Amino acid sequence: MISDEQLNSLAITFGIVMMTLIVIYHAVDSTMS
Amino acid sequence: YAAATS
Amino acid sequence: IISSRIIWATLSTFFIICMISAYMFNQIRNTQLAGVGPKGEVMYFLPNEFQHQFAIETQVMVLIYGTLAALVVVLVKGIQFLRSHLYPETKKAYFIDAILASFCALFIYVFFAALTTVFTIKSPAYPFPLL
Amino acid sequence: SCVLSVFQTILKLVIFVAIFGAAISSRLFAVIKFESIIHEFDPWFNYRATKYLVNNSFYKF
Amino acid sequence: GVTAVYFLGFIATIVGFEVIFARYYLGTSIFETLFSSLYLGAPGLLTSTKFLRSFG
Amino acid sequence: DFQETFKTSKRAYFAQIEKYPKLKLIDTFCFFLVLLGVIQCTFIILIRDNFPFNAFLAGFIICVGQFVLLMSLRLQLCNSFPGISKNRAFAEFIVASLILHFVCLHFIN
Amino acid sequence: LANDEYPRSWEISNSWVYISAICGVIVAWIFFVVSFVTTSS
Amino acid sequence: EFTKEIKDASAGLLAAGFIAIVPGYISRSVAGSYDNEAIAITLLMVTFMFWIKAQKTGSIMHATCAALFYFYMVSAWGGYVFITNLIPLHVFLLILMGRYSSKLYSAYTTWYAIGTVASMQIPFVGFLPIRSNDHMAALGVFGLIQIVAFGDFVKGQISTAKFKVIMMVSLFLILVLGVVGLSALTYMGLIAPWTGRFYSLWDTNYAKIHIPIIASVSEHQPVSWPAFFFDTHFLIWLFPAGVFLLFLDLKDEHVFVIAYSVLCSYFAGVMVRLMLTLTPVICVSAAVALSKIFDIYLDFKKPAALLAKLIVSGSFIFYLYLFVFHSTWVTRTAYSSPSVVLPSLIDDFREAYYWLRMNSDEDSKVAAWWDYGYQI
Ligand SMILES: CC(=O)N[C@H]1[C@H](O[C@H]2[C@H](O)[C@@H](NC(C)=O)[C@@H](OP(=O)(O)OP(=O)(O)OCC[C@H](C)CC/C=C(/C)CC/C=C(/C)CCC=C(C)C)O[C@@H]2CO)O[C@H](CO)[C@@H](O[C@@H]2O[C@H](CO[C@H]3O[C@H](CO)[C@@H](O)[C@H](O[C@H]4O[C@H](CO)[C@@H](O)[C@H](O)[C@@H]4O)[C@@H]3O)[C@@H](O)[C@H](O[C@H]3O[C@H](CO)[C@@H](O)[C@H](O)[C@@H]3O[C@H]3O[C@H](CO)[C@@H](O)[C@H](O)[C@@H]3O[C@H]3O[C@H](CO)[C@@H](O)[C@H](O[C@H]4O[C@H](CO)[C@@H](O)[C@H](O[C@H]5O[C@H](CO)[C@@H](O)[C@H](O)[C@H]5O[C@H]5O[C@H](CO)[C@@H](O)[C@H](O)[C@H]5O)[C@H]4O)[C@@H]3O)[C@@H]2O)[C@@H]1O
Ligand SMILES: CCCCC/C=C\C/C=C\CCCCCCCC(=O)O[C@H](COC(=O)CCCCCCCCCCCCCCC)COP(=O)([O-])OCC[N+](C)(C)C
Ligand SMILES: CCCCC/C=C\C/C=C\CCCCCCCC(=O)O[C@H](COC(=O)CCCCCCCCCCCCCCC)COP(=O)([O-])OCC[N+](C)(C)C
Ligand SMILES: *C(=O)c1ccc(-c2c3ccc(=[N+](C)C)cc-3oc3cc(N(C)C)ccc23)c(C(=O)[O-])c1
Ligand SMILES: [Mn+2]
Repeated sequence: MISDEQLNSLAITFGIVMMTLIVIYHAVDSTMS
Repeated sequence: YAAATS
Repeated sequence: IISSRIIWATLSTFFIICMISAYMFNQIRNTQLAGVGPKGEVMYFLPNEFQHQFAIETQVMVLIYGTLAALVVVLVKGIQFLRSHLYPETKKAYFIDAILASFCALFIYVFFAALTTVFTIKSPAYPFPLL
Repeated sequence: SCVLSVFQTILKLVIFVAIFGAAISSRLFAVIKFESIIHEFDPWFNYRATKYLVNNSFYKF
Repeated sequence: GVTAVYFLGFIATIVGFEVIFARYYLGTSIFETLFSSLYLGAPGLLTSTKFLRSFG
Repeated sequence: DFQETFKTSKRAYFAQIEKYPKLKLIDTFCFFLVLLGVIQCTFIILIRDNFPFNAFLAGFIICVGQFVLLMSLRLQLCNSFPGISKNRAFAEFIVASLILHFVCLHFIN
Repeated sequence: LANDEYPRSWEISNSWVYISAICGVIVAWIFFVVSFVTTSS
Repeated sequence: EFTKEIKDASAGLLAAGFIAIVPGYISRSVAGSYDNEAIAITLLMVTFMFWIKAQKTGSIMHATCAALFYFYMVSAWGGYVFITNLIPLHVFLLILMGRYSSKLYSAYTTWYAIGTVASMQIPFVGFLPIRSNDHMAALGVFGLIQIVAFGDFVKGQISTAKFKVIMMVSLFLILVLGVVGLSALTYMGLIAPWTGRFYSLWDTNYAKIHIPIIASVSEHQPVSWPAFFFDTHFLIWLFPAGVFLLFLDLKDEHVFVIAYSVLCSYFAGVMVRLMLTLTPVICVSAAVALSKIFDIYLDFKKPAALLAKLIVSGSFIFYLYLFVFHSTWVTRTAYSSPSVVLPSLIDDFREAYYWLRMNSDEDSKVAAWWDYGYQI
């Protein structure tokens, strides 16, 4: 199965991707509206 | 924290 | 009359900060107001302990949280009011506003770093200390 | 603009997929490191009550 | 006119959910009362919305 | 004072109920929904007992609930809410009424 | 005693009264709906 | 959705991102945890979403949806009483600030009627909604909201300011009579008294004095300041701000959020196990505050202005990444430990329990302390 360290990497990767996408959404929404 | 005696 | 939004808002925010600063714990649990180090130097924070605290701790944390919240509010709502008062000349406004907002961000960073240091005192192995 | 609305809709779908991934990944440390077991004290009883529902019927539960 | 047909469909959903609830008060199971409701509701959800759209 | 506002309001009320016919149907229904509740309460008093409390409540609450739903309809029908039309405010009423009737026929057992 | 092993409503007289009220309300509500969609204003 | 009802869709996305990985919620919802809170705190947000959608719009359908989800919570968890006292309170405040409308009458009366008649169907709850103090606030606001509506009918015809204190005096009179009525009834013995844990939330020293089993369980104890950080890093300083920002621009939704925030902050301070109920509002409040900041510093639409916007937005993006890291570390270190197997593996519990399961008579009885009853 997936190891513990790989699970940690997957959790942090998902979190960073989520935050960046939300920031991009806010930037586009504020600039365009 | 759980339903147990401290 | 006294039914003004600002008064009720400040009172409610102050109550919230007091509660999130373990004000109630200082009362249900009677805790020595402060302590004394090897030199007799008053130790504000009971160190390397996570579920115990002195009562000066609540006041210090109230100061930290209140300052941080105030700086956020100032950033969102009070930049122009501060520019109107501190620099009423109005020869330049954009540059002055930018300077004031950058200083507000810098101070938010400084206070958050202070908060993290004070947390590490309570738990001495916190990986992310923001120094 | 229609293009901007389409962009926003697609972006929200991708953001939500990321959110679901983040939540589940953060929750699976105990199941990845030891095994799939019920933890704590109360959940134990809850588990028993579900095996009694699932094995007999809703009326007998 | 044609709207009369939708009107009858509306009345039939309205009385028919009540018939279901009475058939439930008298002993039938919750699962039967939950499948009967789905069957009656779907064509009733179409014909009632249609009556209300036409008449108003 | 009060004895004057009385006639003023009676005038206004009867004016409205005559102008719009439907605003009389609801009113009649509401009036009788009061009577039925009162009858049930009188029964509970005449016998000084409320043995089937489930049943008593299932019979009293269906009246209170129907009354309040009718009044919500009459308020949404005299002056429509911004995003809800007269139609949608009748379909929503029907759905809520049906749900109330079910939980009340389940309570009485 | 299980939920279905109690005496049913139609066997208690006090329940007779309350059932009568519930039925009168359901029937009057059906009549109300038919009349509200029929009668023009 | 709930945040999308208070500000915008962007703030909603921020709130959802915060709640997904927030250590405070994660603590009681890790894979394996199967207590009531797992689904309960989901239904709470759904119920609140429908309530706000029902109160601002004024629709019967959304109030019925709120009532049905409130029934689901009543059937799922035992802390439904929070909703039973938060939805009335919001309504009560809206009456005092003078913001009564017809949308309010409609929404509240429909929620109360359907929700109360439906929450008396769970066998555990029984007839508590009509004869217990914890469920009496709602009933007050149910009766009161009917005087006030008559008020409006009889506001228009008097058509003068004579009615102003004609209304205030009436309000005070009813308000007094009811509390006395409750007191009298409670003394007579018809209405049940406040439950034995809710009173403890006001009389903090009460538990030890009488109930000796409530004061032994670690869950019901106060919390020291560090815990409000270990669980909601960064958000904890940014929440008190969001509350002030929502207070400068009062709307009915905001009145709701403010009441929620105050009450839960007090309760969370007084008892540890009630921190979970505070985690959703914190996220929502943080989501508003950060969103407001972003709205003044992300719209790139001038050297000094660009520099300032980048320095501010960059600082907060840094704090967001720090949030992700802190949350993941906290989840791994503290909240992901199993209980049946102590890490070294020490398998003594399961070993003994399996021996008892395999080499003992099926009808035998085991006498141990209460803590280990369920596990056995
Ligand atoms: C510590 C503690 O707590 N404890 C507790 C516990 O707890 C626990 C839990 O549980 C767990 N869980 C688990 C799962 O495990 C855990 O937890 P946790 O973690 O915590 O979780 P949770 O909970 O969920 O969480 C929570 C949450 C939170 C809350 C949150 C919060 C939050 C927040 C935010 C806050 C909010 C709030 C607020 C306020 C704020 C807001 C805001 C503002 C305000 C602003 O853990 C925990 C801990 O650890 O639990 C348990 C349970 O479970 C408990 O126990 C219980 O209790 C109860 C009560 O008690 C009380 O009361 C009593 C009386 O009643 C008394 O007695 C008591 O007392 C006691 O105590 C004291 C102190 O201690 C002392 O002093 C003394 O001495 C004594 O001891 C008290 O006071 C109770 O009751 C119970 O018992 C029961 O059960 C059992 C079983 O086994 C038995 O045995 C017994 O017997 C009993 O029984 C009863 O009941 C039952 C039910 O319940 C039943 O089933 C049975 O049968 C019985 O019943 C009988 O009897 C009675 C009397 O006796 C009566 O009433 C009845 O009747 C009724 O019912 C029936 C049936 O249903 C019916 O039938 C009837 O009806 C009939 O009749 C009538 C008359 O005649 C008429 O009217 C009618 O009509 C009829 O109907 C019928 O018929 C008809 C025809 O004809 C038909 O149709 C129909 O159908 C029918 O129905 C009625 O009436 C019967 O007879 C126990 O004990 C503990 O405590
Ligand atoms: C809104 C949508 C939700 C978004 C995402 C939600 C949740 C995902 C987040 C986290 C999940 C954590 C992952 C833990 C899994 C542990 C097992 C493991 O990691 O297995 C890994 C294998 O991995 C892989 O090769 C990945 C396979 C690539 C799959 C391609 C994508 C998946 C498609 C799934 C859906 C497709 C349906 C399409 C139409 C419906 C090792 O297993 P093994 O060595 O024991 O194999 C046993 C030994 N053999 C190899 C001999 C069997
Ligand atoms: C537009 C029209 C729509 C109509 C309205 C629909 C919804 C209204 C909702 C409120 C329902 C009130 C009470 C319902 C009782 C149902 C239980 C039942 O049925 O159990 C009853 C009695 O057990 C109870 O008291 C149990 C208490 C209720 C437990 C409910 C389960 C909790 C789960 C909640 C959500 C479930 C979702 C699952 C997956 C998402 C026995 O039933 P029986 O099989 O003996 O029936 C025979 C017919 N006798 C009645 C004449 C004998
Ligand atoms: C509830 O009473 C409670 C919850 C969590 C913790 C806790 C840990 C418990 C078990 C652990 N293992 C056996 C792996 C590790 C734990 O790590 C913790 C770390 C902290 N910090 C960093 C302040 C706090 C709590 C835990 C306990 C506990 O044992 O202290 C108790
Ligand atoms: Mn529990």
